[PDB]
Amino acid sequence: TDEELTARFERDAIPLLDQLYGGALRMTRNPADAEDLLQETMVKAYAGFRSFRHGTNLKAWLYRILTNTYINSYRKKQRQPAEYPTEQITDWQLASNAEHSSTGLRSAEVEALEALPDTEIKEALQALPEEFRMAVYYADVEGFPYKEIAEIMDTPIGTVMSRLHRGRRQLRGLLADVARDRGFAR
Amino acid sequence: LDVNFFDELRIGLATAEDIRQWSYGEVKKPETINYRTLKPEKDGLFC
Amino acid sequence: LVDRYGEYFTGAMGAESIQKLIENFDIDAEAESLRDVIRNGKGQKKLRALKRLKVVAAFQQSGNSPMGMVLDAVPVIPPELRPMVQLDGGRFATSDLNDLYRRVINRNNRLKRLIDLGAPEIIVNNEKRMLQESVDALFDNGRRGRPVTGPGNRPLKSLSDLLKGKQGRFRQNLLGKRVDYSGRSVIVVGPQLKL
Amino acid sequence: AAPVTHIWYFKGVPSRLGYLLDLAPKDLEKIIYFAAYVITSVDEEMRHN
RNA sequence: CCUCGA
DNA sequence: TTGTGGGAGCTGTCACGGATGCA
DNA sequence: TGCATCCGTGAGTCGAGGGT
Repeated sequence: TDEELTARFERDAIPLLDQLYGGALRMTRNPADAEDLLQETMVKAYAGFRSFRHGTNLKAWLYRILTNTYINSYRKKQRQPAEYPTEQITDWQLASNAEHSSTGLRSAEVEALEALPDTEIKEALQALPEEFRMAVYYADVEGFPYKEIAEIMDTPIGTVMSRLHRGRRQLRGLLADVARDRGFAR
Repeated sequence: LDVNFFDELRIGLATAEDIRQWSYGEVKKPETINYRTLKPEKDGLFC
Repeated sequence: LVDRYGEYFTGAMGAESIQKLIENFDIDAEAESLRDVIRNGKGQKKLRALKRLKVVAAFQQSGNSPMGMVLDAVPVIPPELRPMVQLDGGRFATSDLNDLYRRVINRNNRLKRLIDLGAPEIIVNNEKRMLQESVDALFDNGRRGRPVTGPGNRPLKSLSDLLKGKQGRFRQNLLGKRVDYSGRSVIVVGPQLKL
Repeated sequence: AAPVTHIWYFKGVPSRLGYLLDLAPKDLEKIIYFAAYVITSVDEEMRHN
């Protein structure tokens, strides 16, 4: 019978769990961790209780289940990011993190200037003819695929790519000091 | 962009229906981010 | 009482029971009773009645129901407001809020697992009390029983703590802030100045 | 999987729940944390018959 | 949080 | 997943108001 | 129902650097 043996499980095992809470507390030192460990132990025990040899000492069996559930969770942590909680991560910590990040803590000024014209670049672009400037803008800034930038401007792919390569050349004619002022000459 | 002229600020109790109308999806997993790729696990606390 | 007579009543433990009570609760009936006790009574009965009437009348005068005092769903604050940052050493730093939500999640999932496995009622009750206590921590840690602790035995600052004291949002980030276009240095006298 | 009570309203002195349902907070701690049962409803007519 | 400054 | 198995600190603070609980 | 006890509240401002 299945359910009769679950009632037998309750009757025989529950005081064992009363003492196993103290065991898991001794081996985890955190009462919340101990309750979690004990409930995990009871999950595993009730799942595999049919495999228990009746009449023997269930104390040692359940204590081994507890020991193995502690041993498996210690290894589960070794594969997940080591986390350490704090009330409030500090500014030195926000800053240290920002030192190795792809964006960092940007200032209002930085973002103000990015929203203002890049005067060297704006004038180089305005030098180019309108169609060269457009074919360069879409492709090089807005990353549209070549057939789709042909869909814009209503011109075939060949015309768009001729305009793109020749406007890139011309704009490289200008901007020659800007590329040296910045790191693009390398 | 809010023009910053509010008349009133009201509290009530959130109904579980309200709590669900706010939510963009249920968090189901306790994982935060993968240690290998530093990317946020799906259905996790940073999904 | 359940083996015999079990089909004449419903009884239960926990917040589900409190929810069922709040369902069958007649706010108008109890409000009228309390008003009666206040109008025609005296002494300590009058005092207790006025106290309880503040709550009841507030719940009936506003159209919101007391069911909101029991949660089937727990919201989750945006992750930028509970950040996680890498530190020198390959270790990470998380806000306490993430550990608290993570315990809530672990306990809810273990509860679901137990409910599916048809576990003993005692073990499932253990898991339900544990879920309740972890949501107690997430909302206001330390208010009932032992506070959930992190390393070094420190109580995890909960969503309540984020608002209280000179550390909380009010006195630390809304009534005073850190500002741009500002500096600081040592002062010397300089008597040559005009006022 | 199971509903919970907002600790602001159970333990926040004076217990708003305890005033709402007219329960002493000690009994509320017994109920909410699985120390004692509570009767949610009773079929009076069937008991009578 | 620690040690310090007014 | 089988002979036995219960923590680490804690307190060397204090005035005040009102619920809470006890009888 | 009458209190005694317990529990929950609050306890100055701004700086520096160090960095589990």
